Amino acid sequence: SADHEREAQKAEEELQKVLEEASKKAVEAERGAPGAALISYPDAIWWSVETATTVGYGDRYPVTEEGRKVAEQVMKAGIEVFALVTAALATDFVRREEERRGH
Amino acid sequence: SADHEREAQKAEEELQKVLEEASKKAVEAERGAPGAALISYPDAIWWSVETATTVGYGDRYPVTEEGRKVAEQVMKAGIEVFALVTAALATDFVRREEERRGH
Amino acid sequence: SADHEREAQKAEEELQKVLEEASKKAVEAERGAPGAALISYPDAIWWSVETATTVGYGDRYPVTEEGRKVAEQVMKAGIEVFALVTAALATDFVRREEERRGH
Amino acid sequence: SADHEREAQKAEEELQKVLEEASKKAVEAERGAPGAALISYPDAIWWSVETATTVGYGDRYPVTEEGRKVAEQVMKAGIEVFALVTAALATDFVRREEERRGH
Repeated sequence: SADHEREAQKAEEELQKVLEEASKKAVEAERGAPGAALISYPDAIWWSVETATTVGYGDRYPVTEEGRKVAEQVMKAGIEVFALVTAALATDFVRREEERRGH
Repeated sequence: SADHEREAQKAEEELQKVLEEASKKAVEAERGAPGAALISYPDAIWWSVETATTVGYGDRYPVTEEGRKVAEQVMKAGIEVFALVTAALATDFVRREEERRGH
Repeated sequence: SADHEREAQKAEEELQKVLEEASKKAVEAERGAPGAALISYPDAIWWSVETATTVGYGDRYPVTEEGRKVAEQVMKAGIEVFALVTAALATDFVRREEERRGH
Repeated sequence: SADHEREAQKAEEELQKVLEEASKKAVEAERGAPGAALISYPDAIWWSVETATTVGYGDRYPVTEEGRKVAEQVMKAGIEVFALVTAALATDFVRREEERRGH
């Protein structure tokens, strides 16, 4: 991997760490909410997966008394990580010059 | 500290302003709309937060009488904000050149 | 104004064109297909809005007969338009170079 | 014919291949899971198509035994290919230099 590519890879790993925290706060961010739906720790992790990828299909979601920000904060983490990889995108075309002479 | 970083932070503040304004109109927009499902100022901001992210997740959703344009404005506002910050991400790759010099 | 702003602005108008065509085909694509729930002409236009800017909260759900491609194509068109302006977004930081010299 | 378009266009081709392979897994993955909703085979690709566009819309949703990773894999696959196109797009502002000269 390239220097810039390594940075993007590092950012991806950071997102995974957040999911672990999301899976937890998710259990508590429901146990005691009006109309709750996200219960159980084994299933709470799965919900965490479908959200950090900026894809809120639905399935399960936090209420209000459970700091709705629980999901918002987790999702935002993904935006920054997937947004940083840009440093590796703006260089995607730049290589065209190297490809010209095969540098 | 830099000059593009501050501009990016300012854009984030603008998004929050819209959400606050969205909550006001959002509630009023619903008042009179069928199947609104969205009412009350205290929960108006809650639905507004997911709207800016365009994620929506699956909490609520406006109707047609509430001038759907109400969401379109908020959803579009969020997308533009998370895009302008590119001014600080488009320079991420450029830093590689500065590192080469070591100054 | 920058030649990128005017170019990006033009792209926005192109997105609206698809919605107009989508508002129609959507009625027919849904009017006559099984499991359809779109129908209605004044309601079809409203659906053809938030869908373009992704979101997925079109407030509806097309089946298969309605040539899902009806919505798929609409959503994709938004990505191209929203992704095209990316050019104007890049030149964002580039302006910093001029700030250094104050030119 | 702009090498950037060839690379970007090529990425889209790989996206279609994933949907075909993923579609067969989605239906199979959904089978055997509790509360399965995606039991369709011919329409399995249809759901996969919207999945690659990272939207979900609101047609169907994977369970937990369907190795949610199945749906998650398609979403990431779409982001990579589309995100890569950022190359030709990021190079959009660069062309300004040629336009500035007039040839």
